[PDB]
Amino acid sequence: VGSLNCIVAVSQNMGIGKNGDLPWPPLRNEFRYFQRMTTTSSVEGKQNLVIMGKKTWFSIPEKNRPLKGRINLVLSRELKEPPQGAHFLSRSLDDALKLTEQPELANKVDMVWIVGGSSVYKEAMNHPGHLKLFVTRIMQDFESDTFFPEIDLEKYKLLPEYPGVLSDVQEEKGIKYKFEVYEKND
Ligand SMILES: NC(=O)c1ccc[n+]([C@@H]2O[C@H](COP(=O)([O-])OP(=O)(O)OC[C@H]3O[C@@H](n4cnc5c(N)ncnc54)[C@H](OP(=O)(O)O)[C@@H]3O)[C@@H](O)[C@H]2O)c1
Ligand SMILES: N[C@H]1N[C@@H](N)[C@@H]2C[C@@H](CN3CC[C@H]4CCCCC43)CC[C@@H]2N1
Repeated sequence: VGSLNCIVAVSQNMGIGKNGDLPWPPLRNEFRYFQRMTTTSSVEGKQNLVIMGKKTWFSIPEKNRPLKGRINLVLSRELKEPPQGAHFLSRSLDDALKLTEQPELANKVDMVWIVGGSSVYKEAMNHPGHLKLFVTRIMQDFESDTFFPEIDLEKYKLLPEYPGVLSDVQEEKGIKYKFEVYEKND
């Protein structure tokens, strides 16, 4: 498997969700970026793996599940099989990664993107080795009930730039946001 990456949209107050949905009104271009990042594979004939916790899967509108063109893995210690529309179920993040290594997912998957939620991020983030964080900074405060964990800037470096990622402040529905890329190697 290729690169291990995390992707998240965060408010100023570090919020990522409120009552099973996003704290802000839907930003279509933000969603378009998330689609593009997570779906594009750096290698022909391969596909990306999207790993998400159970609540994340159920918060995605049904019309949008499973995330098309990607292998959809749901994490849960309570499900007996993958939910309707999902491809794989794992009981922990290491089994999800161990499975990428089964000759089955082997060489079909180039990259694996953690798309949420809190617990999954927190864990990927402390995971050892090379990891990139694609962070959309939502430049305002939004009442949230779920939060993104602290980024340790002694380990994660903000990159000056990245191919395919706009460096300019974006604006939509009068909300300003910016895209950032962080990298770690420990
Ligand atoms: N703004 C954004 O970028 C963004 C990104 C994603 C989600 N969201 C929002 O954030 C919220 C969902 O967040 P969340 O943190 O509550 O949910 P989550 O992490 O998606 O779901 C937590 C459930 O997932 C399973 N799980 C999670 N981590 C696991 C692990 N390491 N091993 C095994 N199972 C694990 C457990 O399922 P069992 O209990 O079944 O064991 C746990 O109850 C929703 O509001 C969603 O709308 C926002
Ligand atoms: N940058 C970025 N990081 C992500 N991981 C994102 C997860 C996406 C998952 N979706 C699509 C529609 C959703 C409704 C409610 C909750 C979650 C939902 C939403 C946009 C994301 N953007």
